[PDB]
Amino acid sequence: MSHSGAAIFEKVSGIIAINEDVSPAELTWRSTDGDKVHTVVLSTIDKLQATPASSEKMMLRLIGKVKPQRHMFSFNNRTVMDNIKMTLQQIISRYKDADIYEEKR
Amino acid sequence: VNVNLSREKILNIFENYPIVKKAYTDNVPKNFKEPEFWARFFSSKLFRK
Amino acid sequence: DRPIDDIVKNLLKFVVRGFYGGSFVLVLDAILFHSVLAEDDLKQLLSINKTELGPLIARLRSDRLISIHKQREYPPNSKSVERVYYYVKYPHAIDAIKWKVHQVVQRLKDDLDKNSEPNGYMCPICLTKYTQLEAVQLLNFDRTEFLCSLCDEPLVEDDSGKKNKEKQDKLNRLMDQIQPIIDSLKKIDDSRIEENTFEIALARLIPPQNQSHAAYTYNPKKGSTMFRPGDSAPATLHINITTASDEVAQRELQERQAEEKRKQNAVPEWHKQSTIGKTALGREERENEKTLNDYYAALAKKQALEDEFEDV
Amino acid sequence: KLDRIEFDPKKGTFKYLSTYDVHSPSELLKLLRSQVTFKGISCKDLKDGWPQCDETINQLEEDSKILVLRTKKDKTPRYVWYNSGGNLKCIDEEFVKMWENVQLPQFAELPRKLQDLGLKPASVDPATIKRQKITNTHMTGILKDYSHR
Ligand SMILES: [Zn+2]
Repeated sequence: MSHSGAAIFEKVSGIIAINEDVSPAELTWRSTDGDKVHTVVLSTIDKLQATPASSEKMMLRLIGKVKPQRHMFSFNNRTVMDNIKMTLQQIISRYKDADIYEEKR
Repeated sequence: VNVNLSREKILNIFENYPIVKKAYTDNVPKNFKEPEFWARFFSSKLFRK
Repeated sequence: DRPIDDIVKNLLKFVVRGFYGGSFVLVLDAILFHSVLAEDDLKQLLSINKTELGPLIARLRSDRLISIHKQREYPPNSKSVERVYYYVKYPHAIDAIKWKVHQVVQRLKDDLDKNSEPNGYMCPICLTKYTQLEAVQLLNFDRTEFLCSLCDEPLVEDDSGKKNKEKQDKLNRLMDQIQPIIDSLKKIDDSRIEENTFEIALARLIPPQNQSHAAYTYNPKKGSTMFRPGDSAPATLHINITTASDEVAQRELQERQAEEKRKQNAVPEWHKQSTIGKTALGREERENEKTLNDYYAALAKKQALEDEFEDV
Repeated sequence: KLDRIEFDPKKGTFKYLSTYDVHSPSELLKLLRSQVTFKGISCKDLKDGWPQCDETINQLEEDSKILVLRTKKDKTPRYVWYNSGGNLKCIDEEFVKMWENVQLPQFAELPRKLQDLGLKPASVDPATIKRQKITNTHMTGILKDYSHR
């Protein structure tokens, strides 16, 4: 699926998933053993950075709007990285538009 | 891509499509706001159908 | 996961469970649950020795139920090591299973056909088999007994006379037991499967360990024309809602744009009029509303980590 | 303070907290099904806190509900896994031996033989896989290359 995949966080391998059923949508990374769990609310994310396809690294960063919070995820397959990146882009853009509307009104 | 909407057009959409009104009334105050609802509706396959 | 993927996984599981031991089932089930799996990760997962893992991997590789992929990995703070990964190449595995099933069935059928033939003869001393035709030319001058050539001893009739029913029973049993594979192969033939590669399999990887030493990545060398045997295979939507103030502002902006457009296409001032005589060019209601509202209210009352990054 | 002891405030007791709270085959099956990886659960720590475990594990092995890795010196259950497949025993040794005897032909020649026998081959021979004086300079650094439209 496009809502889950393998990812590495803080040098720990695990599974990253995107929970959209519960509002607001949140991105949750769980280690393989389950000892480590991380959850980030996408409403806080300001910008979405991604490593170029011409580099051996498959990193993807989410910077939170304000010492701004920074979340880094490393992927294993470029196809998985792209499939996750498009889905994340959609949600980030929608949340930014919602914030813009709220501020304007 | 930018799409423009107005209050009159929103009312026309609700009048012409009762399903949209049904999904709007039960969700606008509960889960997400009207802008997010409209964006999701436009991105959804329901609008295409 | 596609339904054809599920079907082929079930076929592989059944074949391994039925035609192989238990450790084979463990290894192949691990490599089916996960994508390409490193040797160390497999060893840690199954808690089996290298010597024990050896025969299993070797037999599965000979049967082509598991493929191998060796690549050089360079840890940032350790000597590089060539790590071995194990995965399943579905087309090759399916072809091997199909061929082996056909061969087994053909072998049993040929054995039945051979057993249906006459028995033959055997020599107790030299333990030599003689067909009926070959024995017919060795009988003694008395036409009483068949004599061996090397031993000059009477021959003994061969066995397998009574197995005629046993072989048929074996075939009947085997077909029933092997029924599932045939149906799975029918569905597989109906569908089309794409050949798997190390990189492709990495896309479905479930990490075995939190800090597995093996780097589950495929970084091919640049401009490497070397070819190894059997190493190749065949928007954003934004919505804007308007209000009355925005409507009046929009009409005002449209009017301004029209004015700018007409100015852009308008003729210049010098061309508009003949400039001969010019010097040559060179260097209160609010209280009224309030009382209205009060009076109407009275009326109503009365009535009631720094690196390259790309923005996206 | 230790994590291996559970406190009961109803009576004020200190009870042992087993690693895997398993006291029934149903619990064992669900616990094995809940695993997110293929790492077996050790019988050494499963046996602790369970008066009998080998009997239940063998009962499930005969029923093909779980996969059991047994010791070599003597039959004794070790790390077990969930059996995602069917029956663990469904083919006779008389046929297993024939399967072992059958030897696969050369990889490059297998598809041709399968096609000759009328069976659709799901592969191809790898040999067939075809691999596949600038005049003005004061404007330098200004002109973008609109080469195509
Ligand atoms: Zn003889």
